[PDB]
Amino acid sequence: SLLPVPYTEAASLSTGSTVTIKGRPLACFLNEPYLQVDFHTEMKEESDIVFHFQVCFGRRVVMNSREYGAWKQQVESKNMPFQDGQEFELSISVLPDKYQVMVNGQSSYTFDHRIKPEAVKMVQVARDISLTKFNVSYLKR
Repeated sequence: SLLPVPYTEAASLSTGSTVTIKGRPLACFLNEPYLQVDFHTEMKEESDIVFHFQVCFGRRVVMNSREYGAWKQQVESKNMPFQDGQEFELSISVLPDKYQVMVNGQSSYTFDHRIKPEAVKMVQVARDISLTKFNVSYLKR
């Protein structure tokens, strides 16, 4: 739709920051579209990933970090608040100890910090969605 996917934006995060995403899957859930949001330590896409969030719509969610080139311990969830064929609003809040992921206003996933959020320099949104809104909040010290 409005914003090109894969979408890449330089970013800084600390406690109280929020990344908000509005979009829509490009396929019905039977065809298993994916959505990926990655918080990178550098602008280059091969850089380390502080927080990797990957949805297989209708099936499962996986979260992980990539540290010095190597994926760490995968966290898997079968929580699936996304709705087949619907636009979604996704919010990722930086809390003191974890990321909190809200889907359409409802807390749906969390992920404890493995690397300080201050290491993030870039956010990338990719895979099988159209993206109409992307915002990183920058209001707090």
